[PDB]
Amino acid sequence: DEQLKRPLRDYGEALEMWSTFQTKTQALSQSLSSQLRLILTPTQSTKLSGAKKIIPYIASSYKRDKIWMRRAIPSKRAYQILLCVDDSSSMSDDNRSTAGNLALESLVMVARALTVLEAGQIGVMGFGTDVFVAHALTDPPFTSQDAGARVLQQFTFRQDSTDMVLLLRRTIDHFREARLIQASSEDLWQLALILSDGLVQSRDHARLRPLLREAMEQRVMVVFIVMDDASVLELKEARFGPDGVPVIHRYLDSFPFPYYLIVHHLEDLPGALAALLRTWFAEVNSGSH
Repeated sequence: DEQLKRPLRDYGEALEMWSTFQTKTQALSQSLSSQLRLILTPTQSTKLSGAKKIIPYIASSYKRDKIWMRRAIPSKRAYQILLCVDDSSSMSDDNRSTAGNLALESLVMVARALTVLEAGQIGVMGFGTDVFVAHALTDPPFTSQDAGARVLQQFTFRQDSTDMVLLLRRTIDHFREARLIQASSEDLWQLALILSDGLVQSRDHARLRPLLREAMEQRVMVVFIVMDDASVLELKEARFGPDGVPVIHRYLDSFPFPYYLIVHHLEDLPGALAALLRTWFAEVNSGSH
């Protein structure tokens, strides 16, 4: 907490960032939210049992189908997503890497998609040497521009190291805290989405294993998104829409084990987050297991 007295970004600047990223990602946020709504909607087909054709008059009103929808998505299941963003200087790289910005832009895309969807809670954590909650799961969803500015303010990408072990334990802790709350008024699905740049040497994989093992016993699912790009001003201009990758086939196949999605091109970052989220929502939702 004492290390947290870093200076924040200028509010006007963070406000303009949020607004710019929202405009740049709105198409993808809207598409993704319509895909997640479809995934959560009961859509199982009818089934055959046992063993002139009658042609009944089958009619309904579109009005009535919107009413069925208002009751259709069950509130017994909630989704909790912690989006964890590397707050170290490796993300800034003296403006050379540009990864920090693309990561915040992806955060905006996800936050807007979950808000429009009106299902799930979003939380945001930053991590480097310390770990801070930039936006708690119990905070109001990102409908207001102030709430978006305030999250982006907290990310300046100047911590000097990345301590993945600490991030994992706090993430586990925060999810445990969240499970206790719902035990006293509720099926709860929890996902940590961890974005960072650089390399992973397997010296890194191994020391994460006990915590990841602990997370799995607590049904927490963990996905690492690893950015490693080897220009900057047209990223500024870039507009994001659907890129044609609905799911991560390999992650679907490994569910619910921890997964590393390696993203070599930063303009794929928002696409890759969208695809991971669709995959996860599809998996936690299927009656499987």
